[PDB]
Amino acid sequence: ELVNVVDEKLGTAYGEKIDLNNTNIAAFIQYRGLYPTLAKLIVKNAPYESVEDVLNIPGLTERQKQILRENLEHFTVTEVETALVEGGDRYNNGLYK
Amino acid sequence: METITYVFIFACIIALFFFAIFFREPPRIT
Amino acid sequence: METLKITVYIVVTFFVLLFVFGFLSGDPARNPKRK
Amino acid sequence: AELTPEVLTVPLNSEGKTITLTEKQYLEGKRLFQYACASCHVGGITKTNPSLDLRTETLALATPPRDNIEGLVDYMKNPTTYDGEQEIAEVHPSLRSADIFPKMRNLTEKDLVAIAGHILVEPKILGDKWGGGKVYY
Amino acid sequence: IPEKLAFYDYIGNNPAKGGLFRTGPMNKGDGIAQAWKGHAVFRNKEGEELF
Amino acid sequence: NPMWRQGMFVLPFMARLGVTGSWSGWSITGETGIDPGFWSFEGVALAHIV
Amino acid sequence: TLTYDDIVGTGLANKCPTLDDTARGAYPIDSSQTYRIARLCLQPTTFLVKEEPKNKRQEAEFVPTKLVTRETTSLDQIQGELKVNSDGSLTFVEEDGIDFQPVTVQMAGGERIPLLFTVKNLVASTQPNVTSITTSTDFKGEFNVPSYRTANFLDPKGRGLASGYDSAIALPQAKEEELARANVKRFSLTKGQISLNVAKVDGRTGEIAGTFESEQLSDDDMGAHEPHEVKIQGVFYASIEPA
Amino acid sequence: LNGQTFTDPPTVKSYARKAIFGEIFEFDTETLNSDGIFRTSPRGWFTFAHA
Amino acid sequence: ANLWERFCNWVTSTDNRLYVGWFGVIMIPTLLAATICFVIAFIAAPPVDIDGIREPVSGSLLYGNNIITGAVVPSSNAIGLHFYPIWEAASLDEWLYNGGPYQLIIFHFLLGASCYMGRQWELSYRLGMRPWICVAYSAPLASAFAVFLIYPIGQGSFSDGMPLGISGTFNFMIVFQAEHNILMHPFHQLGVAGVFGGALFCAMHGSLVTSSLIRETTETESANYGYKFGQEEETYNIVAAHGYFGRLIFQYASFNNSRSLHFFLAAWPVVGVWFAALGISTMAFNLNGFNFNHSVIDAKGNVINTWADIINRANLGMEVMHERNAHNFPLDLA
Amino acid sequence: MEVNQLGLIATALFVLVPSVFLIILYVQTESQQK
Amino acid sequence: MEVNQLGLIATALFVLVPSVFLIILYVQTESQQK
Ligand code: CLA
Ligand code: CLA
Ligand code: CLA
Ligand code: CLA
Ligand SMILES: CC(C)=CCC/C(C)=C/CC/C(C)=C/CC/C(C)=C/CC/C(C)=C/CC/C(C)=C/CC/C(C)=C/CC/C(C)=C/CC/C(C)=C/CC1=CC(=O)C(C)=C(C)C1=O
Ligand SMILES: CCCCCCCCCCCCCCCC(=O)OC[C@H](CO[C@@H]1O[C@H](CS(=O)(=O)O)[C@@H](O)[C@H](O)[C@H]1O)OC(=O)CCCCCCCCCCCCCCC
Ligand SMILES: CCCCCCCCCCCCCCCC(=O)OC[C@H](CO[C@@H]1O[C@H](CS(=O)(=O)O)[C@@H](O)[C@H](O)[C@H]1O)OC(=O)CCCCCCCCCCCCCCC
Ligand code: HEC
Ligand SMILES: CCCCCCCCCCCCO[C@@H]1O[C@H](CO)[C@@H](O[C@H]2O[C@H](CO)[C@@H](O)[C@H](O)[C@H]2O)[C@H](O)[C@H]1O
Ligand SMILES: CCCCCCCS[C@@H]1O[C@H](CO)[C@@H](O)[C@H](O)[C@H]1O
Ligand SMILES: CCCCCCCS[C@@H]1O[C@H](CO)[C@@H](O)[C@H](O)[C@H]1O
Ligand SMILES: CCCCCCCS[C@@H]1O[C@H](CO)[C@@H](O)[C@H](O)[C@H]1O
Ligand code: OEX
Ligand SMILES: [Ca+2]
Ligand SMILES: [Ca+2]
Ligand SMILES: [Cl-]
Ligand SMILES: [Cl-]
Repeated sequence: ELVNVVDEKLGTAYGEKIDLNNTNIAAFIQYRGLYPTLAKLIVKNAPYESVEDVLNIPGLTERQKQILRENLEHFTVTEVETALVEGGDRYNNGLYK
Repeated sequence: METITYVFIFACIIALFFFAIFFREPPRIT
Repeated sequence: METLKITVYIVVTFFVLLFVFGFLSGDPARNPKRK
Repeated sequence: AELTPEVLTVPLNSEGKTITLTEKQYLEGKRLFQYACASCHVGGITKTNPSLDLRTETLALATPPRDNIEGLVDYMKNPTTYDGEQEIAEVHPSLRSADIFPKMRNLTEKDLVAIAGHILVEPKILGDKWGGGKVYY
Repeated sequence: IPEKLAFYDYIGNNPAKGGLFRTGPMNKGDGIAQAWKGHAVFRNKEGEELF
Repeated sequence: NPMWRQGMFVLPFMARLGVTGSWSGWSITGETGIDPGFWSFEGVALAHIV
Repeated sequence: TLTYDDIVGTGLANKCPTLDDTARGAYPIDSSQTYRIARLCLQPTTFLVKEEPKNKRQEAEFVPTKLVTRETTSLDQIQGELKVNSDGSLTFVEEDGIDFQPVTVQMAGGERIPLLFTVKNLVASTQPNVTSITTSTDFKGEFNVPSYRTANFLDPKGRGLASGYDSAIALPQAKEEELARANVKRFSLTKGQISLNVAKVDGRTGEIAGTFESEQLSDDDMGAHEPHEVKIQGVFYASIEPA
Repeated sequence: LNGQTFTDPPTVKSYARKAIFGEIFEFDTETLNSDGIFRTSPRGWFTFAHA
Repeated sequence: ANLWERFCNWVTSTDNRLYVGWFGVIMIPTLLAATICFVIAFIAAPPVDIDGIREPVSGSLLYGNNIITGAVVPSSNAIGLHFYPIWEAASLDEWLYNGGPYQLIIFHFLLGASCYMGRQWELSYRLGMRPWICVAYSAPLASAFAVFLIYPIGQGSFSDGMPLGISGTFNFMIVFQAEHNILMHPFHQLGVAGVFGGALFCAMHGSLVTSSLIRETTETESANYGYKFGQEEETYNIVAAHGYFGRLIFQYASFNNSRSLHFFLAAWPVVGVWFAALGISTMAFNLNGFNFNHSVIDAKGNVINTWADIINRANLGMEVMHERNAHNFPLDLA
Repeated sequence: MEVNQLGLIATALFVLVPSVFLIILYVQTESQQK
Repeated sequence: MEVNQLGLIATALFVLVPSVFLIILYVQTESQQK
């Protein structure tokens, strides 16, 4: 059975939380403190094996690290989906208002 | 078969143009 | 393509020259009344 | 339905203090928002960056919070990115960049308050249409 | 053996196998030829080649 | 799948006398990249229509 | 020295730079120094497509094709690290650049073959012990070939992967099984291979030029049909720099 | 389908697409080579011709 | 006389079955070129990448179209307003992919039709006629120029020229509505008045003349036999027609002067259609229909929709769907 | 293209039946005494 | 029955074309000055 991989992904944690490995960058606007500065770093440094690895990005201020800690519960990671990360789509996925 | 039909009707119309111009009933005064 | 271009250039020049010289050939006189 | 003192009552500061704007101030806020801001923020969106809108809920989650007069007035003097991390006066109209954004040159403190009051009042009137974009036209 | 040579040695290409009202291309009857299956050799239980 | 399997009637007469190529690039002997010039199968057809 | 207005509309913007015939030099590599390719350019000069014959037993050949999308095919401004490995081979790791071009070529008879000509995520290595890059150095490597259309692309009936309808809405009561392959869009990601053969080196400027040959798959129209095998040939140019 | 439950999302979606038409039926689309596109009844044809 | 002189005499002869003339010397070859290219492309052209995004659209009969869906497709958005003659292409195959036939056809057609208009002046002068039939034809001609040349120039691309095809034409109309709100533009409204009124006055005039034909035939014969080509006497009673129409409405609403009547018949549609043409030609530079979107607001500031806002919603549907893979940024600016 | 199989005959007769009606009427008009 | 899809058009034209030829000729004979 042929499968739409984007629809299937909506049934995983990607459908529930910000997926550090896949979600387009505008999604980081949902929470205080994430955009654009941390959003850029997080997308630039993906993929991550677990949500906690996001704290291992080099060069972070201490305030930056605390903002991440406060927001880990809003994050998830799932396997990288080629259809979501090609075409520069994490930075601009063709959706505006 | 459809392409043939459409081009056939078109060709009949161009032929018709030819007869209607050059083999018209000639206008005669009075 | 070069030959085609040169051909078309020649063809167009030929016809434009007919139009211009044609209209230069006493056009106002070519009418049924005053010439 | 009417434009009542209640509709015109908005947050003055981060601490829960409110201010009731007058109708003259409401008129003035619309006029001045059209004058200085609407070329990019018509209807509460942002044409050159659609990810950021002027909805009150979006303003509340900005850093520093922009869902009150003080936060909006300060934004108009010294605008920042959404996380508070960079100062963007050089690419966003502000009092501090009135040299390069000449329409800011004659905006008074009073005018900034009026424009901030428009930003908070309009969604109380238009609801989701404010910051909604074409979907809600 | 070239496939093209084998294909001549096939009766569906013989022009005396048609019909007056069986109309159109030869491909309309037996089909559009795709591939030679190879030469079939028949043998009985004794292993003698049969034709 | 040669022409005679496909019910072609005029194509072989064109091929018999040397028209073997199409403007679209193929030849009836199976070649790619050919330039038949004007006298392709299409040029012959157009010439007869004119 | 040429400016935009010298170049514009000539076709030269789609050409990689060339080296003089005198450029038969040698560019020393100091195994203690780090390097990069500051600019890799690939200009295709021939696209070949493997025919798909009616039977196995004859190997299909690569045949010539006609380019129909004009002078829009070169890869350029590509850059990345040039690592010196512990056997003296060099490995180029592509970082960024204009590293893809959609291209449509036409088979004899007219069948159009779109492809994403690309060296995305290229990792290419030389032979061991490259104390100098010379006219005898080669690079061979692999790259990724993502779907020619990306996930928002909508077909002529509005169907897509990350957007679009999920069915043939003009046939509301048709059985869906026979249309599964057209309705359910799939994003391919396959591997390609490339060789670069250095023909010229200016030892004094860090510049090399040569010929390349890559092999990759063409567009599969988001899973609607099988892709073809493409072989691209051309010339390349690269500038190497200490970094 | 009495007593059956489907949980696979493509299957659930397929049935949801049929539910926009009301009650869901099994059809033989083969006998007439049906094309899946709705036609009117004699009620519609009569009304059109007479109007 | 010399060859040239006799040639000129022939070109300008009032005696040729079809008038040639100097305009005709340009018109004949250009119309023939456009016609032949058009017929061949409409039958046999392969798909054309109209929007420059490698998404070729099939226009021709042999590639799966019928008379209603078929078109010669506009040239590629990658081309823009660049001049794309056959010899600019590497091959006919490239020329075809990029919509070369469209440019060839429309440039030859526009030149030829402009010469058709000149030729109408030319013959009228040869025949000792008054000269303004050619001014009436300027109205349809202006309209053709608007959709095949002015609009593409304004928008920066022949890919936004009207396609040469029936469904293509409707595509152009619908996209034009999304982008310009043409229905709300007064010049298109004057064009509607021009064509609906032209139809109306056409029927009116036909019926008024037909109603007052003088009895010259029996009940078995067509009344058309009651008129003989070239007769001197008028064939109907205009005083009777005016008598009828002046009473239908009121006396001074009706013409009793045939010259004034026929001038009105010319003028009304020609002027309305000139405004149609100028509507397209000025929306070419994005001066668009009236915009009353959210014009009516209640005491609180709630938007009270009008029929204008409902138009807007239909326009939005056209806008968001059209050329669904061609926009990457949020505004459609041409 | 999967067209309606009756399209051809519908089109053919649509043209032929009234065209032949007209031709019959034209020719017998011409053959009437000059 | 899986008949040839061109059999209907072939039969119809086979009938119609020559029959119409004879009708044209007959009617224009009748209309001649008798
Ligand atoms: C010399 C004449 C000739 C020959 C040998 C062919 C040969 C061929 N053609 Mg071509 N063709 C011709 C002329 C010819 N054609 C003409 C004039 C046309 C225009 C109508 C065509 C249009 C044409 C098309 C559109 C197609 C072919 C195809 C073919 C192939 C299949 C033919 C077939 O099925 O016949 C079947 C033949 C019959 C069933 C015989 C008919 C016998 C008649 C009806 C008898 C009538 C008897 C008479 C009324 C009695 C009167 C009695 C009275 C005097 C008392 C074959 C290669 C087919 C193909 O495969 O193309 C790739 C195809 O699709 N042809
Ligand atoms: C009346 C004849 C005529 C005219 C006016 C044209 C015009 C055109 N052709 Mg067509 N053509 C013709 C006959 C003509 N054609 C015939 C008979 C053929 C078959 C061989 C063709 C085959 C053909 C092809 C295959 C193509 C064209 C193309 C063109 C365009 C480019 C022409 C060009 O580059 O010339 C450049 C030449 C000049 C500018 C010469 C002018 C020099 C004069 C002497 C100076 C004065 C002229 C000046 C501009 C003002 C005019 C005077 C006025 C004020 C009274 C243009 C629309 C191309 C196309 O349509 O592109 C999209 C194209 O690809 N033509
Ligand atoms: C009862 C039906 C009706 C009426 C009264 C109108 C009336 C009008 N239409 Mg609408 N229209 C209709 C049905 C109607 N339409 C339908 C069914 C459609 C298809 C859905 C349209 C589609 C349509 C379009 C697309 C447009 C119009 C437009 C117009 C205007 C110009 C029409 C014109 O010039 O016609 C030709 C007729 C004449 C030239 C004769 C004169 C007609 C005028 C208007 C009568 C004036 C009489 C006067 C007021 C009475 C007092 C006289 C007294 C002194 C004795 C006019 C307001 C245009 C518009 O909106 O402009 C703003 C326009 O763009 N119509
Ligand atoms: C009842 C509703 C209605 C009505 C009455 C009209 C009426 C009109 N519309 Mg509008 N329109 C409508 C709804 C309507 N519209 C809607 C709903 C939309 C949005 C979907 C639009 C969007 C729209 C657009 C976008 C345009 C119009 C235009 C027009 C005009 C078309 C006729 C014309 O251009 O003549 C002018 C005459 C011609 C164009 C003919 C030129 C003929 C050339 C010179 C010769 C051709 C010769 C030929 C090839 C060969 C002949 C045969 C041969 C054997 C000799 C006319 C005023 C068009 C217009 O205003 O154009 C200026 C136009 O571009 N409409
Ligand atoms: C139950 C009760 C109370 C009963 C009482 C009834 C009763 C007895 C009433 C009497 C009282 C009374 C009369 C009350 C009036 C009530 C009233 C005001 C009703 C409203 C009527 C109404 C809305 C009318 C609509 C207005 C109207 C008809 C406008 C027409 C506009 C218009 C475009 C006119 C055309 C003018 C014009 C320039 C025409 C030229 C175009 C044209 C026709 C060309 C063709 C042409 C013209 C020729 O000219 C001739 C020659 C020939 C050859 C020819 O081709
Ligand atoms: C695919 C590429 C191939 C394409 C090739 C196309 C070109 C073929 C040209 C071959 C010459 C034969 C043509 C004669 C036809 C003719 O008009 O004769 C009729 C008369 C009689 O000719 C008269 O000739 C007379 C001599 S005689 O009577 O013929 O003996 C003489 O008395 C008189 O002065 C003269 O006018 O000719 C004229 O009226 C003068 C010339 C008129 C020009 C007609 C062409 C106009 C084309 C319009 C373009 C519109 C586009 C198409 C729309 C569907
Ligand atoms: C608000 C402040 C004011 C500012 C003014 C604004 C400026 C604009 C006004 C323009 C003035 C127009 C005057 C034109 C008169 C004229 O045409 O004379 C020519 C004739 C002479 O009239 C005929 O006159 C004749 C006598 S004579 O010729 O005038 O000597 C007589 O024989 C005959 O019966 C009589 O009908 O007029 C007529 O034939 C009657 C019809 C006139 C109306 C139509 C013409 C204009 C175009 C049509 C409208 C299109 C609009 C619709 C678009 C879809
Ligand atoms: C276009 C040239 C603009 C004009 C004119 C004005 N603003 Fe703007 N605004 C613009 C951008 C690109 C952005 C995002 C900047 C970033 O990188 O973060 C903004 C943002 C705002 C915000 C913050 C929105 C939020 O936190 O959700 C506010 C409050 C804001 N803009 C207000 C504002 C006012 C009052 C203006 C007129 C004086 C004005 N903007 C002009 C682009 C543009
Ligand atoms: C690319 C455009 C070309 C630019 C050309 C510039 C033109 C300016 C110089 C004009 C010189 C031509 O001069 C003009 O030529 C024509 C053609 O020979 C002459 O000859 C004509 O005379 C009579 C006048 O009734 C005609 O009936 C006759 O057919 C013709 O022979 C004109 O009487 C002459 O006035
Ligand atoms: C009316 C159609 C005119 C178009 C003519 C195109 C000629 S094309 C020309 O033809 C030569 C002779 O056949 C070839 O040798 C040559 O390769 C080819 O380029
Ligand atoms: C008389 C005008 C002839 C028009 C010629 C049409 C182009 S030529 C045409 O091209 C097709 C697609 O490339 C090929 O499949 C085909 O084999 C070839 O005949
Ligand atoms: C994933 C699809 C399988 C689930 C069953 C689909 C809904 S029901 C289905 O609808 C068809 C029209 O699409 C009918 O022809 C058919 O008889 C019927 O079985
Ligand atoms: O191309 Mn045809 O259409 Ca005039 O807008 Mn922009 O571009 Mn496209 O979108 Mn909308
Ligand atoms: Ca080498
Ligand atoms: Ca079926
Ligand atoms: Cl569209
Ligand atoms: Cl865009």
